[PDB]
Amino acid sequence: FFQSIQALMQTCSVLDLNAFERQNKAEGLGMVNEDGTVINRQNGEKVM
Amino acid sequence: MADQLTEEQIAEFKEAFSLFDKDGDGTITTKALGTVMRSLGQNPTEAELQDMINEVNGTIDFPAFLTMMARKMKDTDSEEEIREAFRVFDKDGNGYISAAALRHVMTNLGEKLTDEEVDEMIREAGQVNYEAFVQMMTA
Repeated sequence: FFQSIQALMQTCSVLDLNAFERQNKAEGLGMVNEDGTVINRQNGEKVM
Repeated sequence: MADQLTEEQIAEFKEAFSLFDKDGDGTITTKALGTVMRSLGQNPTEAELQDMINEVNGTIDFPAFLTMMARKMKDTDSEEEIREAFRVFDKDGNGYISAAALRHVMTNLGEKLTDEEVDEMIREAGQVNYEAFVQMMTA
């Protein structure tokens, strides 16, 4: 139980500058190029 | 995308491919594909046919023919988009949308464009001509 809780709480990620920059650059494109909408609901935030 | 063409166009292309590939194996020869395209009205030149074949045994399957035709469909869609961008200003009839008209059109587009983005687009390029707007959209 203690080992599982340690693994679970160590698995949790932390803030990453690269991930934040990737999220910003992805959000730079409002929608798809043609005949598509980039809702990005599933993606949400690339960090946290 | 391979589904750029309309449902009727896709059905017509599938029927033409089936007629050309009467053997039922799906593979259609280059001459048969060209004959089917000519029968459907999309008669391309020899150089154009060679370029389409290169972009896409000596036979091309029906999905391969659809993929090859998708390039022409995308080109037609791009031409239509360019025409729409050119005629956006001509829709009002003046042919030269003013700054207020350009801002209203940008707001109506709603492509995640803010005031700063609209100002940057206007500066990149005071009435905005239809040709100038088309050139700015093309970038």
